[PDB]
Amino acid sequence: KKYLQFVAALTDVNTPKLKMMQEVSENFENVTSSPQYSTFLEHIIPRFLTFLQDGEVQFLQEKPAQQLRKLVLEIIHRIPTNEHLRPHTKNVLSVMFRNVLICLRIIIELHKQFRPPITQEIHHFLDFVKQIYKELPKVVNRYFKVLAELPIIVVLMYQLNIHNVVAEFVPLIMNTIAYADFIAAQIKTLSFLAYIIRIYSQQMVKGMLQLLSNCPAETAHLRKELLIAAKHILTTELRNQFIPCMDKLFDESILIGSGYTARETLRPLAYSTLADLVHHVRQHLPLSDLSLAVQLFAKNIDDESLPSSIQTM
Amino acid sequence: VWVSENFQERNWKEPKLLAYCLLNYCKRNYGDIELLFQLLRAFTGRFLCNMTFLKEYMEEEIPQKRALFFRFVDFNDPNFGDELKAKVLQHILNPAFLYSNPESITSVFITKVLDPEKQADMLDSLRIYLLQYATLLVEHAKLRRLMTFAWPCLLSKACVDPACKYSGHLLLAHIIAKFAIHKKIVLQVFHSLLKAHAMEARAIVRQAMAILTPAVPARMEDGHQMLTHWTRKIIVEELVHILHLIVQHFHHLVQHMVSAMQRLGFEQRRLAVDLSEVVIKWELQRDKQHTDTVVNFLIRVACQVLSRRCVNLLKTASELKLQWFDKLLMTVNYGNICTGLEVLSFLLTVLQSPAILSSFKPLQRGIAACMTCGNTKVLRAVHSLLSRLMSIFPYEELECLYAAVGKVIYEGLTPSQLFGTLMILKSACSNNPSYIDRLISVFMR
Repeated sequence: KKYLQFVAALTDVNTPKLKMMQEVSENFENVTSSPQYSTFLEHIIPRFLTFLQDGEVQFLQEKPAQQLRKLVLEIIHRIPTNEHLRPHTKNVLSVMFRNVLICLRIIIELHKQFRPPITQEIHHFLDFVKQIYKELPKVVNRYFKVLAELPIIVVLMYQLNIHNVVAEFVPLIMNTIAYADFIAAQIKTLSFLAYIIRIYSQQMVKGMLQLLSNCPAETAHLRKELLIAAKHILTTELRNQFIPCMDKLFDESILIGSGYTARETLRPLAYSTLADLVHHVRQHLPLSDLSLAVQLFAKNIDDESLPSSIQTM
Repeated sequence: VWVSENFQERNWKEPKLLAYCLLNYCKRNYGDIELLFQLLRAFTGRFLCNMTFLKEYMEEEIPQKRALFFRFVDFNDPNFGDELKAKVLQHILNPAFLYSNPESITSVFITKVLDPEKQADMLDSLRIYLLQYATLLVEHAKLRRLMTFAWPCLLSKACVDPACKYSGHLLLAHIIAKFAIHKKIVLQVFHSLLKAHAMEARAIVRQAMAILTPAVPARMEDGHQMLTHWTRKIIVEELVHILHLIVQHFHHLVQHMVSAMQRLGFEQRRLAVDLSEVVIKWELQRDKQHTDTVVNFLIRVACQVLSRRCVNLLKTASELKLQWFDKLLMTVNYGNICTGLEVLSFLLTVLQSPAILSSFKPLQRGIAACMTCGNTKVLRAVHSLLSRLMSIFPYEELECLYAAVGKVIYEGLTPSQLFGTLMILKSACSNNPSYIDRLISVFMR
């Protein structure tokens, strides 16, 4: 029932009725699971191998044959891999070399299937992150898209580093603002690269404060992770003194979630981190800063709209 | 002075007092022009002492006059207010209309729907409040027009802010409730509400589901049973309560649902019991599918340490006792405590389950090397497991098997050793009045 309906269309699909015949293999293949890895050893490998040979990456056109690209990523997803992935590791790295969506699905698939096997996997992404980071000067030359979003989750999964440390604090001193989605994605990028604190020069103060003051208030899934990351970086017990000695705490205004959504759900999170920040040093606070700190703390004791857990703290 | 010194705060009793002076001024006869300016700095400014001061008075303000309340209170042509002033006005306006009748309101709505006028000044939650106000005037009391003015946030590329985006869908489901059978928006709202459901959308979808819940399943005449894919999208690529609260109130998808629900469940631990309620309601409303379902669930509860409610469902409802309960072979102390508190649970609830008489050899194999050492340093299970033992066995080699296991336990008495040995003999005597008298002399000593 599912043996003669797929083998007789190898050269037809590879070298273009075909589209409707291919679109029916969406939820009808999982039922026909009679072969348990015994027949599909080398039967499926050449299938997607020839599929990726076609399907050009011409982004300037208005999707001439991108329906086939959507179809091939839909059928590749339903293959669990346990053995013989050395050809796969030699095949999946050719899609991020050059409507950037095919690489997102592939990088997700390899992220989930990596656990059962073990490989060193050091072949390409040793200086690739460097090229991505040095493409930022080209970004500001063009504008003032989906290529610099996920270099880190692979690294985070791989780390279950000196060359990586230098690449971390380089983009934190440039990309200064002199939008719709560019600025939202731009801030989203520095949020990921500053989230890594698993490795452990006071060159990160200016970069982190600029994004906090220019944080887009229209988004709701951006300030939550940013404040959570800010909570993590103050719990190192060693680097909690470098940051509260240069800015002189000029962020005592409504810039930590101003708007409507950010002051309702994660409202206690901003004050809890601020309370933790003061509790860290408690040694280099002058009289003027202490007078301002108690003035801000005297207003949270009266806010009877939120549960009194913060007032006890 | 109230207009002028507003920037002084951002000499301490002035905000307490000047508002209190205007408090009594409007309490004399009515509020016509002074009512709209006494809120100029009341709810805004982040004051240390201006909360729960005017709040009680609005609920007491309502107790012929509220019929025409909108025209002489709401607009008034201020030319000085902004978004914050409009919000403060609608906080006190909602209770006035919520507690409460002429036919002259029709012209009011025509004037009301002419607010934007090609200019979108709003950049805050004022849109949500108007939609909530629009729902209040419709549910508690031109239909084509109000559909057209709620258009721009019913898209997928615009209306970035989730609060105003979900409110547009919220009002769409509230309007179409009785007989508005369409071809596009009748199902567009159904498969767009549970898209990218964040943690702050629960308070929005809670009232956005019950309006059309008893209607969509009754109006599936033009449907194609395309609800399995919509459920699959949120159960594979992505809460889970949105898929079961409809079932809580009240065949072709059970095969996929069971596989999906048993895969997603593996700090999200308070969902397995809720799924048991959904399953037990399916059986009550109605076992080729409950066999492996209950086996996996008993594994899930065994992985927890909801204990009382899951036991209640078990008593009001082969491979289970072969692969998981063989933990005492190696066991460390905390695991025995968890095991001891767990063996007391299910062994007490299987006294009225026809399963021991049908298959008990696998049960003995699992507890083969578990009962020999399951009598020391345990106070909870050991002290009470005897009561369940007298109601199991009452055939030859198996009988001698635990008899050999039994005799190697209480024949080395020579005080937990005395506590365990004495308790077992009481169980042995309670098993049957017959007892040999070839070992009494040891007991006398």
